[PDB]
Amino acid sequence: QEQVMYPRILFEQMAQFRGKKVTVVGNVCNESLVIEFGQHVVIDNYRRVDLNNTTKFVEIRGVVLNQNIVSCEELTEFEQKDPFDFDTYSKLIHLSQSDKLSSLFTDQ
Amino acid sequence: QRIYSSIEEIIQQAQASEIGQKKEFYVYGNLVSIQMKNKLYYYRCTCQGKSVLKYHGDSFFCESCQQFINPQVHLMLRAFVQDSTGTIPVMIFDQQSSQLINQIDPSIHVQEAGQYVKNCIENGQEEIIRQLFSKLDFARFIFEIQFENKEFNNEQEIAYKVLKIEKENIKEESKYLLKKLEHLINN
Amino acid sequence: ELDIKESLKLQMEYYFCDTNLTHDSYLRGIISKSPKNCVDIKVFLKFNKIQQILKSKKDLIHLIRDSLKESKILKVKMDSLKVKRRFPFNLNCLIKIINIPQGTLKAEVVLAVRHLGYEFYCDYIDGQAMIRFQNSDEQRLAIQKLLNHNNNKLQIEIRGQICDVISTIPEDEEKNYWNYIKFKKNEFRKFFFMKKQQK
Amino acid sequence: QITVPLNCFMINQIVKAAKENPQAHSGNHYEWYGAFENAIITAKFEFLQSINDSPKIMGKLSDSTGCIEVVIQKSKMSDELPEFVQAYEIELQNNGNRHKYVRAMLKMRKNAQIQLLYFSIVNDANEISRHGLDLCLRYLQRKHGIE
Amino acid sequence: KQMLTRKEDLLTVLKQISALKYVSNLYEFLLATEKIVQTSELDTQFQEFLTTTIIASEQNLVENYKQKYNQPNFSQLTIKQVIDDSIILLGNKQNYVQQIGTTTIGFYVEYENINLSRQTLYSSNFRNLLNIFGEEDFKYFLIDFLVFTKVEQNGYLQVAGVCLNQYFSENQYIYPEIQRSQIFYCNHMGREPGVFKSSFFNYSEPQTIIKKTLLKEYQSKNFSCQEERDLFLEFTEKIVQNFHNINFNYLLKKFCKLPENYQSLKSQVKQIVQSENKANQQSCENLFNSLYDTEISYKQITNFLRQIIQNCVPNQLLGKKNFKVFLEKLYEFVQMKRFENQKVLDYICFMDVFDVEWFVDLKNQKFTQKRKYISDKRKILGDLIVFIINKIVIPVLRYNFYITEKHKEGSQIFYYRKPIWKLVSKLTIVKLEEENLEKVEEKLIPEDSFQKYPQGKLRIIPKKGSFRPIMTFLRKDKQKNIKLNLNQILMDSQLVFRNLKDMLGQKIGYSVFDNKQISEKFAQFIEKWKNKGRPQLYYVTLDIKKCYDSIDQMKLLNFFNQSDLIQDTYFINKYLLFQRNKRPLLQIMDNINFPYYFNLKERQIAYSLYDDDDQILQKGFKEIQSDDRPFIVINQDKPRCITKDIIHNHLKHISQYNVISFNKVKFRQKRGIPQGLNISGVLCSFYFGKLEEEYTQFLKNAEQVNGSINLLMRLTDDYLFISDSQQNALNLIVQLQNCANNNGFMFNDQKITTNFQFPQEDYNLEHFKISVQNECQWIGKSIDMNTLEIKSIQKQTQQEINQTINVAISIKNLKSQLKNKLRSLFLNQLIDYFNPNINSFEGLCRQLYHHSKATVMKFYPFMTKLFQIDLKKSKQYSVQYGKENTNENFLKDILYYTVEDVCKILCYLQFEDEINSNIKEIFKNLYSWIMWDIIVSYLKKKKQFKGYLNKLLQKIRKSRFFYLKEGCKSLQLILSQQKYQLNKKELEAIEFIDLNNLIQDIKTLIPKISAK
Amino acid sequence: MKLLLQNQNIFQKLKNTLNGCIKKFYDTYQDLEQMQKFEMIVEDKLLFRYSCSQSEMFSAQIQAHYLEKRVLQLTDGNVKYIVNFRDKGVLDKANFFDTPNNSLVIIRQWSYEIYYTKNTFQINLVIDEMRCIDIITTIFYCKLELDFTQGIKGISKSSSFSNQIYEYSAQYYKAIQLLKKLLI
RNA sequence: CCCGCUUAAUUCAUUCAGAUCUGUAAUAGAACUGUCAUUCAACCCCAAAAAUCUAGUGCUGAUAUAACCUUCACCAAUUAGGUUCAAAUAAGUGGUAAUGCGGGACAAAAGACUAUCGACAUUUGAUACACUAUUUAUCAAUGGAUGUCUUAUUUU
DNA sequence: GGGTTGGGGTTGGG
Ligand SMILES: [Zn+2]
Repeated sequence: QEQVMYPRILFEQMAQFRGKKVTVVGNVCNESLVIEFGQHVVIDNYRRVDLNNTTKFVEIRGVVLNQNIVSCEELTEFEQKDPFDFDTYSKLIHLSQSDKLSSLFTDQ
Repeated sequence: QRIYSSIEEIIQQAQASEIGQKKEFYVYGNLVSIQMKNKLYYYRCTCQGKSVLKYHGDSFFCESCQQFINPQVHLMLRAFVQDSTGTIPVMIFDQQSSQLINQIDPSIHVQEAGQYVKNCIENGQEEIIRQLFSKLDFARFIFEIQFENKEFNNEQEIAYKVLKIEKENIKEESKYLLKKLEHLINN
Repeated sequence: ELDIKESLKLQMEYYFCDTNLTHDSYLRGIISKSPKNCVDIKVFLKFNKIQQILKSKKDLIHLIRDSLKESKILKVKMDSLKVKRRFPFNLNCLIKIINIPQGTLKAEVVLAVRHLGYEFYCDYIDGQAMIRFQNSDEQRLAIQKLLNHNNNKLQIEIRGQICDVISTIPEDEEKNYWNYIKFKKNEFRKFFFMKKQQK
Repeated sequence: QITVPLNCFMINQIVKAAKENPQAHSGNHYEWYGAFENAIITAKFEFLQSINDSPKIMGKLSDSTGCIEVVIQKSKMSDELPEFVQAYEIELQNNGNRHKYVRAMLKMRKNAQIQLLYFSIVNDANEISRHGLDLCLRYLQRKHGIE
Repeated sequence: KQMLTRKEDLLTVLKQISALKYVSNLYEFLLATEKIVQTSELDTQFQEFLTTTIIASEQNLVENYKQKYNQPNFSQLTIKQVIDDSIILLGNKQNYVQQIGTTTIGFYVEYENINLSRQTLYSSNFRNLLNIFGEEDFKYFLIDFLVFTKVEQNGYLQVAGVCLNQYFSENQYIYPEIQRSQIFYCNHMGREPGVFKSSFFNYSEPQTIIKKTLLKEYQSKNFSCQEERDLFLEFTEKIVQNFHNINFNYLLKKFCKLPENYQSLKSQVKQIVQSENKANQQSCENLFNSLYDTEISYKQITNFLRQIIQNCVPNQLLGKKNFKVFLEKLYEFVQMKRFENQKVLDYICFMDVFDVEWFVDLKNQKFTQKRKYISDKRKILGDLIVFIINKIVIPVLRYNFYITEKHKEGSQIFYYRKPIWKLVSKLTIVKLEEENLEKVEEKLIPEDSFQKYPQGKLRIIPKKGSFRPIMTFLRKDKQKNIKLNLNQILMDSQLVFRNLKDMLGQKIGYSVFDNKQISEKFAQFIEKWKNKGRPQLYYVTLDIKKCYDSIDQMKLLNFFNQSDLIQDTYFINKYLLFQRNKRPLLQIMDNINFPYYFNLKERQIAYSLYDDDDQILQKGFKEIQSDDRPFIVINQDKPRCITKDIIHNHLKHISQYNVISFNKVKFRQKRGIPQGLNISGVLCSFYFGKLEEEYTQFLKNAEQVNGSINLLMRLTDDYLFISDSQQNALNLIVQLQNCANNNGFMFNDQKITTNFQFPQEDYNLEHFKISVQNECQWIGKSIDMNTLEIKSIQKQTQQEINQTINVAISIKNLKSQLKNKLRSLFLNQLIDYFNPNINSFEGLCRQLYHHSKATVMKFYPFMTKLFQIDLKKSKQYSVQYGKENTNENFLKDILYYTVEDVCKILCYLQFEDEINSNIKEIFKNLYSWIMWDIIVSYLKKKKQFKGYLNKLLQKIRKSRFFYLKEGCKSLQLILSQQKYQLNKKELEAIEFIDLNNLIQDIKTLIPKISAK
Repeated sequence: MKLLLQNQNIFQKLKNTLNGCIKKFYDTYQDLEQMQKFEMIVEDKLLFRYSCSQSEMFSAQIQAHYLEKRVLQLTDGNVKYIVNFRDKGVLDKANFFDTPNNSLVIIRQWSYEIYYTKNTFQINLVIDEMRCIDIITTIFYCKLELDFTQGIKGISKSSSFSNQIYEYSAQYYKAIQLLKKLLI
């Protein structure tokens, strides 16, 4: 119907795009939704308290602003009772960026 | 630490084995389609009674012990362990099957399983057992699958058996796939 | 002998005539209680004067059988043992249970005590169960277990509940209960008198 | 006829190429380094209230690459819903309409819609990395099996 | 009334079953749901497939399948994919026809076997049907409905739905069983009399070792307290000690003693064994008769058992009266036939529980709950009785005696002393090791066969002047991995040979195998005989002697290798069949399932891969029906393969290296094939059909060369040749004797039961002994050479009839058992030769008369056994028949209803459907009257029936007479209404009714019927 | 199901038909007019087509077909065969239920055909009539096979691994030896 | 016909296998020891019937030329004589069981019992416990039940 | 560590 692409990137690659539709995932930072990645934290637009209580992990689809701030268009949470691995996720993202496999995730 | 292998490698290394070889592997499969056209249990004494003297009127008397025994029910299921590579028909014995039945319904005890199944069947309540077995479809697990290249009625045949049925852990399966794919790209 | 068998048949006919078994009616019991009115000869040997004709029981059996085949009032066939005629020729302790669940049937309370194994008479009314015995020894023999010494409390199990009981009823109540058993026992008498008077 | 894990963009490209080049074998099987019929995918399932559709209940699987539209089925003798979707309705009513990722096995044939055979709710982000890695691995396995 | 019709439509029959709410053909279902319209076009083939296919449904579902106009029905899928989706929709349910020979795994269904009905589901008709339905409705039509598709003139095949064979299917106590069958065939004999050395009387012998060897009785679950266990152990020790004080020699000498001249017989047998040269022959007959004339009578062994029990078991163990009753019933236990037996209730229900003194109760229920006490103590008394019998009476008989039945006596039982039977065994070994058997050393047998096939065993049945051997192959070698007896190994070859047998009726000889074929041949011959004008007839009868031992293995294997009726490869398919029984349609209580109408039978068949005209590859079955009534077939997923080479190997083995054991010494045949194998019955007929075909060329053309009819039939042994020209019979005897001389067999006893006489010198037939009779007495039949009508031969005395009936009565389901027994005992042999083409009307009446007179005597023991139990104590029958004289009403009910059913079946057998109904009614009443007259006249003299039942039976018979007369009196008016035109058979029926004057009474007919 | 196809003893059928082929061949061509013998040996033209009898009707399961090189692959438990078929009519006549692959066929009639090739002979196998009897889907892992489209190497391969293949390869070699010795 | 007691003595024979002894012309005789057996015993072919049997009659006016009834063992077959929808007196055949001792007075139309028993005895319904052909208990209803005497003599 | 499927019933021809 309507193809709204939303690739995934690491934290450093956020500084490489500087404005584009992407999807980034992170764990909530406990004290205007704000979540820590990986120690570097990122800030967002969603109402921090508005999300459900049990949810500990989040993934957002939206456009990245200048840096460290991202407007969230799509918000996903789940009660992840297990420690979210990160290095495997970074490997998966890098393989998505690989030339040998780029023809699978995104067009061109 | 263990070394895993998919269903394709198992089926391959099984169809290239001579009579008398046994082997075990570990798979990140999932179980499906517990068959039900056979009988779902058998009888056995406590002292490893090979043959149990059958009687009428539900009387029972073992021979490896030679005392009037309360008959014991060991339920044995048959199902299919599959993956993103293949499928294999396996047989599940008393302990594993009881573990499964208990995981799907914690009310029934790991030792009450066979009696529960037999009473439901003989009473005339199979629909409940059918739905209970249906609730296990596509349940992810970690299997220890054993295969043996035996021969029955002078006919060569391969048989697969399941030894350990454990809950799954995505954090390790992910690392397994990652290291395998790294090896695959590196060559 | 020939004369012996003749006299035997004659005496058996004189004592077999239904007129004798009617005026005396002695052999009437043997005739009736017989299977098919065919009495045996083993009852003839117990006679008094028949032995006087004796002057090997089967020998005398066959002799009487011959003396009867020569006769016609009686009958004998197949030289059998039995004989028959050829004509019909007809013509100080009692206690009380209490605290019973009200409305409970008589069966429960009566069987819980019949477990004793000895008879008794019980009258149930809402809790009050007046029980009486016919033997005095059974009271002391039964109180050894019905009065459970584990608790030393007079308790009986009925319908899933504990019920109390007393070991001795008052003496004035005992005399009144004796007079009440007389009332009901003499009530049988007035019943039967009315039954005799209705006509 | 074996299951293959892939993402929404791959479904879109496959169906596009199938509808563009009908000069293939006259069989319902698609063609992606082989003849596949089933698919496995983890994605954001959410209902799609269509217009006057009694037997079918259109769905949708958003994802970080594209977006597809699946169809569910319902029992004929009793106009109710399957188990795996009734559980999802219950869980969505509980949390207050917060759509979660699910892992779905679905059968796709050509010149017809894409049914959804089964799905299960997921509550662990490692499933996402597992699915991506499964996709890449099986793709490489099929490609090097073609050569 | 609800008679039996000869033609029925499956649609009509299905409408009667109450479980099915809606049944119809597929065409009307498609017109109802508006999937098509009569204004549309359909080719003739597809429209006929829509008209004949029948569908059924347990709920009225025409509404749910109504045409929804939301989307047109354009299908892009195949048929396999739709069927796969349906089977997936089924899920875990495990009984559906479209699910045979396949397994569902996940969302993928796989096929693993040969369901021969898939051809029907994946044909073009079902493709067009899917086009008509559309997928989303086809997927559920294959589940909600039962679809039978006609594939044969009347036979339907079920291709989708629930399997019909699924409609054909708190606890209590069950007393043990007395293993009587253990007493019969024991060939052992020890030095000193008694019981086996393995019995508990002789085990290593202290009550402790007794507890050790009686570990099955000392710890039963019926003994309340350990006190009772020890109390009973004491009695067992006293039993053992009393047993060790018996000298069996004196006991055997007292009651059942050897003959006075036993030493003479021992010397004669030893002499016959010693002499290497062949001894005399008639002396051997006299010796066998002198040996068989030494059987112990029933009273003699009964006294023996009573006397051995009286001083072996304490009196109070059972009670003073219980012991007496037990000793009294022991006789009945002795004199029962082979397949009869006693139940523990027979003893229990006549014993008392409060007579056993050593019983005890933990709770004192002897007064509170007396009934529960009686139950709990019966559960012990029954085990006591089973112990006594199965541990004292059975081993003593099995050890000291040999118990078996005579050849001609039937099922009666005979007891022989042990030494006498050892002598008979020796003499038989001698008389048998000279002709065909011979001893053998396991050296000569090849080891491949030795490890493949199992062995057999030998039994001997005493015969008038000789013996009768029997070979049994039931054993299997547990060791060496042989899990099937020899018959179970030859089953497949037997299937192939049955397929062969279906072709020997007219191709390579003159063989018959069943009464249907014989009756058909007789019908044809009677037709030709009536055509020619009923000339005089002659016949001849003769039979081979020991056929199975007269066939040469070489000629048999040669005839096998060079036959073309036996293909090279066969496939075996297994299926199952629902056929129509004899229950008439119940004109329309609301609980009538399938088994009320259909009989289930599981069958197998072997077909050939050729393009045979039977086209079994399409259907999967081969059923030859006798009427136009439907039947359903469903295939199964159990195919096999058989090859001519494997059958060749089996034949070579069983014809060369067949070794059988006896008394732990082995024997092996020298010529012939072993009788006792499933395969031999057809092999003998084939081998002899070849030979007789070689020598009977003149019969092939003697029907037109000179115009002479002649029938020649043969079972496995017996010949029968009816003809019109004596010269043909003479030529037949000459050719048969010539063939016998040429091939090495001879006819039994040289007894030729002919009809004429002739000089036996002009044909070198002096050694035969012709016997002249005027009625063909073939196998249990009496063909009358003046009217050529057939009927059976019945016994004449109550004893001869009783010798072959085994009563077995159980209080559980009397009502069904007795009715079925009467139904069978009537329809056993009468059903085949009741053909209206063979016999005339009077012939049929006479046949029914004599057969009923025989079957009443056959049934009588069942009634006398029924009266031995009072039913008033059983609520199940007293609630339904009353509390006084319940047996009388019960017996009257079962008699009446079975006689009515039999009359209906006879009317079904005699007439067609086109006949008027009043004729059928008159003949039904006539047969009912005949049967009831026989019954009443046979029972009016007995004692158990004399009082009150005879009144009921007389009333019923008088009623049947009145109804017959009334029907016969109204038929005249109904016919004189002129609305009906009579065919020839109805005119014949009318002629028979008016000739015998059935208006007044039956007096004119009984002379023509009771005359023998 | 594996045993049902196993019991057919296909190798006996192949041996008998091969025997009949060579027998009738050197029976019908004993003229030995060397001019006609040179005329007969032409490349890519069938020298002799022997139809099979009616007793050699075996069944098998189709595992893979190829329409351009008209190749068929069948199997039965242990062994699998690679053969040819005459034309597309062979397929279209046998009423397949769904598809050529994964279906149980019975061969009503097949035939041997002899070709002359480079420096040697070659004997092929051609299936002429089939019929689909049922569908079966059970991947059989056949250890060994024989190819009737690769000359002698197609059969002699895996000869050591089974007695029956050994005997059939021996008979095939004897047949081609007699063939090349008769005409040449 | 019912009830209680009782019913006897050495071997009629010793298959198969093993180990001893005695004389020999091939045999014989003496005495001893182990013992159902592939843990199981049951022959096969073909053909006939098959309700989960509380579910089923035109529940039945006929042919005194008919149907019943009559015998001291018992039963099952053969002949004589009576009766009018049921009642009592016979005669030839064939088979089966047979030690002895002891008992077999209510027979009844009532009368008398104030003897008895709320512990009498039936009959029904209800409730328990049982059921494969149980010999019970309590309640209600009901009135009769029991032991003795009178119409009575071992030629019984 | 399991595995045709063990039956129940017993008439009449051979
Ligand atoms: Zn044990």
